[PDB]
Amino acid sequence: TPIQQLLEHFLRQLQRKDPHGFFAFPVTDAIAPGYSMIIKHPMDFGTMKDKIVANEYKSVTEFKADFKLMCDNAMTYNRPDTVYYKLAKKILHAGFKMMSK
Repeated sequence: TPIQQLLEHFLRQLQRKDPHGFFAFPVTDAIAPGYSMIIKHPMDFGTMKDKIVANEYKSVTEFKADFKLMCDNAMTYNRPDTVYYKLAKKILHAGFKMMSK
């Protein structure tokens, strides 16, 4: 509870870097064939917002680990020439820069 307000601010800033909403909600296999076979631990902004409010993050370090999970997942499933991989890599770097001390 001393980080909940901080985490809410971090997640609104990071979601503003994905205006199309590519990482807004869980990926399904009907729209991304094989996802569930390739990605073992799915993550997305909706899920992270849920976990904030549910107090499931005990540190900023655990929140940053879920953001890196979401971007790493995207960089594995999508090829480097795709819009998805390019956005994931971009916001990964930008968002860790913002979260750092």
